Amino acid sequence: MIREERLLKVLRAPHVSEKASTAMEKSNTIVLKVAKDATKAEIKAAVQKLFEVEVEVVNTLVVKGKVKRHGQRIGRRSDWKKAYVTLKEGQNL
Amino acid sequence: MKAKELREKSVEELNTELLNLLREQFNLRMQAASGQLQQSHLLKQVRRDVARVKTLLNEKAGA
Amino acid sequence: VLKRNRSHGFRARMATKNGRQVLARRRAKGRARLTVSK
Amino acid sequence: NNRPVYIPRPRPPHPRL
RNA sequence: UAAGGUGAUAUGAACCGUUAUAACCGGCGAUUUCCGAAUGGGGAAACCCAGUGUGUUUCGACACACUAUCAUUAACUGAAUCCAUAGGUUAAUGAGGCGAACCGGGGGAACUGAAACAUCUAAGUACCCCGAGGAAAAGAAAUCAACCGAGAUUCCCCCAGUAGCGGCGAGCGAACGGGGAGCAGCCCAGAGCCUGAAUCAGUGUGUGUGUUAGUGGAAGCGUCUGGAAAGGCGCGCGAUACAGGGUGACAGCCCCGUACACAAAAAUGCACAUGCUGUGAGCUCGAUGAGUAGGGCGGGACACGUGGUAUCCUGUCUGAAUA
RNA sequence: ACCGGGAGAUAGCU
RNA sequence: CGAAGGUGUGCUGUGAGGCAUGCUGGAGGUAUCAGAAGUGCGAAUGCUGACAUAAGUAACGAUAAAGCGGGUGAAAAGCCCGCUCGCCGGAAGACCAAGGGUUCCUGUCCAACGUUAAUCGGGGCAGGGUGAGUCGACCCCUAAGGCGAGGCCGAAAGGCGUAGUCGAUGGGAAACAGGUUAAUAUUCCUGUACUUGGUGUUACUGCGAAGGGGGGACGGAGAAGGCUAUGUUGGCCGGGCGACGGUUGUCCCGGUUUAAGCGUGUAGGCUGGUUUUCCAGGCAAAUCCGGAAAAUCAAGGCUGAGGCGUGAUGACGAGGCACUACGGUGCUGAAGCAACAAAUGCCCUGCUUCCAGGAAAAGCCUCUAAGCAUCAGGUAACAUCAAAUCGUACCCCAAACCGACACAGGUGGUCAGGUAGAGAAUACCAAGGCGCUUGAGAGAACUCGGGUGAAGGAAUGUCUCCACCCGAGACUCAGUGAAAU
Repeated sequence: MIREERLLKVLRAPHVSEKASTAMEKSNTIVLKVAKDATKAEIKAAVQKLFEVEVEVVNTLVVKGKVKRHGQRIGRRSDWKKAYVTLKEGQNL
Repeated sequence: MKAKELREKSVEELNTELLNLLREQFNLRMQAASGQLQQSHLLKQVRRDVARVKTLLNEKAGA
Repeated sequence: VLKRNRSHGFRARMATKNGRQVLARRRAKGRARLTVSK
Repeated sequence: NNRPVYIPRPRPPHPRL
C-alpha cells in the first residue's frame, strides 16, 4: 500500500516565523509546508504517523507566489501550500 | 551499489524501499528546512537510490 | 473575465473549424500566449 | 542554507544598493 | 572513451571517483503530472463531477484497470402483424487531429489588358473543402500516321509564337514528327487436363554494406624586433595529411583537425542465399464488359470561344449491334 | 468595419 | 621599428581623384591587368537613431491651507509625534461586486523616479501575512439561451434538430457576541449552539418511483397600523468644580450594550373547520388531491412582529490606578434601567384593492403504482465520523479598477448620523476621512580673495591647525520645460 509513502511525501518542510512561534506558544499549533494537494485527511494521517502526536483539526491555505525582478528578467515564485495542525493538550515538538 | 539489491526478493526490496523513504529522507528534508543540515549530497544520493529501487521493482514485478 | 473566456476561449475556438485554423496559425507563428486565459 | 544569490552586475542607472 | 565532473547565466558550500558500477555519448528498456484528437461526463486549459470490476491499517477511505463515435465482423436480446425487420447489449479490427511544399477531385472570383467596356484575356490563378500517398496522377490504344510506318505512361529540347482560335482586336496557342532519362507486363468477367508450377505478399537464420559511441594517425629550434610571435634572419623535416578552427601579431612541423587505416555487445534500411503460411504456371474452347455508344436539348477541356466544328464528359428524354 | 491573400492591383496624375 | 578607419598639412591633374606625412587608432590591406554591381544622394510633405530654434514659454498637478513646538536626519514647510487653524461629513465617510495581483505590513537605502526636495512614498531591496461545516465561490434544478448521439437537409463545407447535455443575472443546509497581530480573522481563540449526511444500537413498521397534488409561484399602486433598529426625555454611576463676571447648582462632561440559537411564541390576517357518506377526473393504482351533499361547533392551522426570560451571576463596560524599557499591558468592575417618538427596517411573498393578470424547473412536503411485502426500506432517539475543493492580503466611488500623464472624468450596489431645517435640499457639526504639493543660488563637493580672526612669531594667519562673515567661479527658483515651425 502506497498510503504510507504518500503520507511521508505530502509533508515537505516546516514554516518558521514570529506568527508561527506565537501560535505554537498560545494556541498549540504547528504551521508547516505541505504538498500542492495536501488534503486534510492525508496531512492529518501523515502527522499522526510521523510525529506520533494527537491533533484536533487541520486547516490549510494557499500562498500565491511573489513576482520578483532579477536583473531585467521577471519571475514568479512557485506557489506553496501551508497547513496549521492543531495539537491537543499533549504535544512533544 | 547497483547490483547489491538486484538479486533480492520482491518483499525484502520493497521493505528496503520503505526504509529509504521513511528514514534518511524525511529526517534529511526536515534538517535542511531547519538549517541544521551541513551536507547536501545525502539528499541527492538517497533520491537516486530510491529511484534505482523503484526501477528495479518495476523491472522485476510484472514483466 | 467570464465573457472574455467564453468568447475567446480555446474551447470556443475549437467549437468551430475556423478557431482550429486560428490556433494552428498561432502555433505555426510560435506565439508564446496561444490564447487568453488566467 | 542559500544566503548567496549571486546578484548580477546592474545597469549604469541602477539602485545605489 | 574515461581522470575529470555535479548542464549555462554564475561564482560558491558539500560531494563521486582517478584503472574503473567518477563524469559524458550511444543502442536496448522502465517511469512519463495535467490540458492538448482528449476518448467516462462537463467545463472558463492545465479544473470540477461520477459508475463498474479487482485487494485492503478505525465502518472511516484508499491503489489499480475500464467506461466517446462511425464502418465491418461475431454473439445474445429484440415491437408496430405469426415469422421477420429496425432498434438494443458484449467482444475484435481501422480512423477521427497536427504537419512547409507536391498530386487528384468539387467549387471559384475580383483587380488588370484591349488606352474605355459587355466576348475574350487575366484564370481554372489566389482562396475554400475532401483523400491517401512519398512522390501523386495516368499508363498498356475502341492512337496516330498515311495508305510508308511505332507498338505503355511520365518528363526535357526542338517541332513552335508554325498551323490554328480570337469584338479575326487584345491575346490564347497546339498537333504530327525527331532526339534524349527511363522501358514491365498483366488480372477478372469460366469450364476440363495435368496441379506448390515461375513471379509476389507476410515472417526466422546466414553473407556484404551505412548510420546510432568512436580509435590510431608524421614532422623546428636559436637569434632580432618586439607585451607576448605563427613576424624578419639561419639552417632542417613530414606530406596517400599546408582542406579548416584555436593558440598574447599571419603556424604544415603547439593543439584540435585533415589524407589514410580501423572499430559495433544491441536495433537498423539496402542486395542476395537458405527455412515456413497465403494468392497463384502452361494446354483446348468459349466468353470478351447494356442502359453503354449515338442522337435532341444548355454548357466545360482539348489552341478549337459554336463557327462548316472533329473527341470526351456533363443534368435531362430517348437509345441498338456485340463480332 | 477590421485582419491576411489576389496585390509590389491599376493610375493619360504630384 | 604600425593595416583599415578618423583628425590636419604640402604637392600633383582640364576633373571625378592620387601621393607623402604628425596625431588617436590597432591588425588587415593590397600594385598592374581583366568582370558583375544592392556601384557614387541635395531634396520624392522619403524611412530609422541622435541633436540645436522657438521651448528653460506654457502650469505648478482640484480654491480645504496649512502655522507652530519638539524626534530623526547632514540638511525637514510639507518625514514622525504633539498643539492649533480650514474642509467633506448622504461624501472626500465604512463595506463589499467586478476589475487588478502582494501595491497589505516589519526592517532596510533613497540605485532610478515622485510637477521642487523628500530622510518619506503604492519607490528599490529582503521577511512575514490570506487558515472556511456555519463567509462567498463550489454543487442540486432551472429559463434567457445555447450545444447536439441518432438523424433531416446540404457540391464538399456546413445548417437544422430529438434524447438529452451545459448555466443564474434566480430558487435550495446552517453563526453569531467578545477577545485577538505591524499585516488575518464569523475561516485565529473564548462560548453558545444550528444544519448536512451515512453507517452501529434501540421499535417496528407498512416501505417503495423517468407517477398525483400543493408548494415553489413571483405585476403596479393605497391606508397603512402592532412594533423594532435608531434616536431623544428622565435615569443611576463615575467624576468633578471651575485661570476674563456668575457657574455645590433642575451646574458640566463620559457610559448606562444587546448577541446567534432555546423556547415562549402574542397583535396579524387567512379561510371556516370536526365529523358521515358517496364519487367524476388528475390517465392509469391510490385510501392522495379534490367535487357534492349532510349534523355539529365556530373553532382550524399559518408564519408572524414584538415580547419575556433562557443564552446570561453574558462578554463588554464609567474609569481611574501599578508599571509605564514610555508603544501598551494589567486591577477589574459601578450604573448597566424606564417613557416617548420613530423609520423608506420587520409583520409584509401581509392586507387591500387596481388593472390585460403578473417566469421556469428542481428542493420540500402524503398517499402511494409495480415491486417488496419475516425482510428490504424510514422515521423517532441515541453513536461516531466526517462537510470535497477553491478565494480569503491589499485599492475597491479609488493615486493600486476603466479611463492616451500619480490624466481633472468616471467606477455596481450597499451602511450612510446630530442640530436648524417638512424635505438621503441645504448650513453647520459627532465619528470617520482629510489639508489633496510648492516657492530656490546649496554657496554643496570644491577655487580664490579678503573684515578679520586663540598663542609662537618665520612657526600680518603665510604655516604648527584655527572659523564666522562678505565678495566672486560654480544647475538657479525645479519641475509639461510640448506646440505648430
